[PDB]
Amino acid sequence: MILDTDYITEDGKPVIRIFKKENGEFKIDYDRNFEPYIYALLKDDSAIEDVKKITAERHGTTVRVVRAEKVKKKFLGRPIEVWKLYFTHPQDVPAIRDKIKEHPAVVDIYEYDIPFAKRYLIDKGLIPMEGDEELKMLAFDIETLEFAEGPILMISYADEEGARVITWKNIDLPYVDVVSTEKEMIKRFLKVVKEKDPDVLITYNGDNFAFAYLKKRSEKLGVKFILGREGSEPKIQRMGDRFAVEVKGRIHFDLYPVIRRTINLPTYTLEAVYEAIFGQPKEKVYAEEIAQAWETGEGLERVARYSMEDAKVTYELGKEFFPMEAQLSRLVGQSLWDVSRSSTGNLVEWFLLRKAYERNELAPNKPDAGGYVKEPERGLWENIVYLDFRSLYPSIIITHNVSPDTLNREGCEEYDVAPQVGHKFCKDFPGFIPSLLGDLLEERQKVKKKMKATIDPIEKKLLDYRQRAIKILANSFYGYYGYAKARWYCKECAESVTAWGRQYIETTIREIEEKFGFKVLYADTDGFFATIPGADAETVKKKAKEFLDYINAKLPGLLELEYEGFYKRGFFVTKKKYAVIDEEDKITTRGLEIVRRDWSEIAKETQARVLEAILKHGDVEEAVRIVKEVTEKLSKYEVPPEKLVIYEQITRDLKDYKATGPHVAVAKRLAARGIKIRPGTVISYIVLKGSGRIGDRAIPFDEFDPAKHKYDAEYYIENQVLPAVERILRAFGYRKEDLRY
DNA sequence: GGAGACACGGCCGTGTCTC
Ligand code: NA
Repeated sequence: MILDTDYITEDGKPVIRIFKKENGEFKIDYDRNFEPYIYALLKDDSAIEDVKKITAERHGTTVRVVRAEKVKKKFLGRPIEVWKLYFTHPQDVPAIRDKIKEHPAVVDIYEYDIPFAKRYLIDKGLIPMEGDEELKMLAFDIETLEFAEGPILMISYADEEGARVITWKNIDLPYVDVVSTEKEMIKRFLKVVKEKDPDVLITYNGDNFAFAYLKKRSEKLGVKFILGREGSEPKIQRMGDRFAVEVKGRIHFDLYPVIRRTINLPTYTLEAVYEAIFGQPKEKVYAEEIAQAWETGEGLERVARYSMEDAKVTYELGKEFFPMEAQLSRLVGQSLWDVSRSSTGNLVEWFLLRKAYERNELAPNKPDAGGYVKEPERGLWENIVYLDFRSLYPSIIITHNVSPDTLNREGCEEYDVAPQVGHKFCKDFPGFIPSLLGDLLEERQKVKKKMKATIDPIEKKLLDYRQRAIKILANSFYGYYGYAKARWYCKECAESVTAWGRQYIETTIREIEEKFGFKVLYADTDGFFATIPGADAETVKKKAKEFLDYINAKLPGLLELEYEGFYKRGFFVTKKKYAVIDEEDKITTRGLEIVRRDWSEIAKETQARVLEAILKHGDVEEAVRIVKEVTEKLSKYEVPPEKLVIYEQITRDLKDYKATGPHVAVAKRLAARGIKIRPGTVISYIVLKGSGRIGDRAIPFDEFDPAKHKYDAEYYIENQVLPAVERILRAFGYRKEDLRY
């Protein structure tokens, strides 16, 4: 199968490289006659020759329009006549782009920002990750003692053969390979990768830590960090605001971005994520404990176990998600490296671009939400279930032909009109998106049929994934319509789908209350929470599953709902803000928790203690008491200043800042005194009492003296503690005035 | 090419997630 595409430059000409795994072997095929191009709409076709004369400079090399060919395409369901302009190198596009548009005869340009290797996949009809090839995979993690200043203590890895650890101190455990030095540890890990020859290297946050650290130690220790199959090092790319790492010939599959896009929980640690997916706790050994262990030589077995489990948990996490991302890559028609790192929004973009090319539909340029909100029931509810609405929206798009090319169409015999908002949509022909959405579902059902028929357990799990991948993709179109940088953006399309949704949501809530006796506690654009007052947990589950079968029978065709989970209890504050606890006593908040370094520990600690009293123990009055004592204690100067420190990172040169927050005020005073302030530096400040802007009163905690300085009790009460609990407790009829001392 | 989900200090710009 096709694993990735890139290009290389030979004699100024782009050469496409197609990385493949066919018949068990890894091979790189090449293509030398694929040409970059853009499109251009001209006011006057006579001017194409002068447009062909437009030049530009690229590293002092002359860039020009090599060829021009007139082409008839369709733009948003209407014929359009543009000029396809060819070039020599893909790097010519951004050098000459704007001069072609700046030309007075050229109205605009189209398909001018499509990466060359992706353009290739689309145009040649190539689908990555397709077919029957078992890919070999290896997980790995590191343990480290300025970035990459200290040495790497351990490198763990895991696969089918098991999970081992490489360290440079003698640890008597069977899975621990003991090596002489850190350099030889890294070198030993390089051998194992080249020897196992995996197709996929799995990591957790390897884009922003593992690889980069490994680079800088190998940079310092004089090792050439070769993981690429052709002999290259890992390339650290830049994805706008963040970094990312490719390994040529292999697929670096970082689990972190995938997981955040897939599931929803407050803290995205390796243990939390593993606990949410596999329902088993994992011990976390902290960085203060590791240094202590490595320094003395006391507890290196526990540190070595933690590193081994890190590798093993990552591999089995890798085994769960990769097949799904594999399938999404086949549907979208882009590499797993890209699809694994994209937003749901951009997954729909690349799907639509590929389909646009197949139907000869010219792509619109980039520019470069909202929904149902029932006010929830108040207080703490026993035995809650969540049912998902998202499945409604694709069928709504399909049935009502909702598309930008069908919006307010001129001169049709049939129209479906949206409720409330009143937008119209043509019915004489099927829209671009709706017909594509229709086929995604028709394919999903055809997959489900063949799924049940086939009994090969491995292919029964493979076809299960394919169907699941179509669901994630189909469920993304609704959101994509209102996506900010969306090519096929249409606010009317979204409002309309929302409007038509209300009916089915209303009807669903109506049925579940009357025919089944539930009370809906919270309902939003995505789903709703519900219970049966006075009922046992098992009844609720049983009755909920009975409702699912009923409602999906009544809602025509592919109109569906899903049963997501049961929760022992919860409360509900406002839109997208609630908290729940499952039968395993695992708390799950949305839009409430504040577990971040820019909030003080006292605020974090008190909130967590409040969520515990309410959810695990069911004592709201104890939660109120907790906050009362804390606010009393803050004002009496009994809370340790260590719990009051705010950590905040400066992210570029101090001169760049257009607006000064507290941490930028603290940093600028340090810089005025010569003290090192670089991007990445972390200001840890505390707020002293008195007058002035918070920034004027804030000092560094290093410069803090408990005896001399007096922190700002009012600030930590009113701006930190109370804001973190007020909202939660407001859903129980408690106001700020009830919480202060 | 290159997310999003959503806060608060100060007069929307900026930061946090992971490691
Ligand atoms: Na122009």
